[PDB]
Amino acid sequence: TMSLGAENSVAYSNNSIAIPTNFTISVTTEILPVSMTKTSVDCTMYICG
Amino acid sequence: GTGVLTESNKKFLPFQQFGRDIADTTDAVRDPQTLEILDITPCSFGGVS
Ligand SMILES: *[C@@H]1O[C@H](CO)[C@@H](O)[C@H](O)[C@H]1NC(C)=O
Ligand SMILES: *[C@@H]1O[C@H](CO)[C@@H](O)[C@H](O)[C@H]1NC(C)=O
Repeated sequence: TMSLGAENSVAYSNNSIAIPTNFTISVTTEILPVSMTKTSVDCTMYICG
Repeated sequence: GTGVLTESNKKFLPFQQFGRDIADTTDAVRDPQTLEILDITPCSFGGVS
């Protein structure tokens, strides 16, 4: 049976805050399709040769 | 068939008479009189715009 992730009890209380003291610059790659190959068929020549 | 016949660098085994492409199309032949291997190419075609 697959695991959905590690469980994490967030340290919540009505007067506690967490604030980051540092950062990282992250560079992430996103790849997107933009075109197909352009095609045409002479279908007298496909059907009848 | 119909096409343009040309001298080729294909290496047929002695019993083989025809050559085929990935999608079953005949793309070479052996001349049955003088046993050269001929590349077959389609006669030129295209749309007119
Ligand atoms: C912040 O992170 C860098 C490495 O990314 C480290 O060199 C630096 O000491 C860190 N600064 C603090 C305040 O922790
Ligand atoms: C067919 O006859 C020609 C006559 O020039 C000869 O050169 C050739 O070797 C012959 N081929 C076969 C397969 O008998």
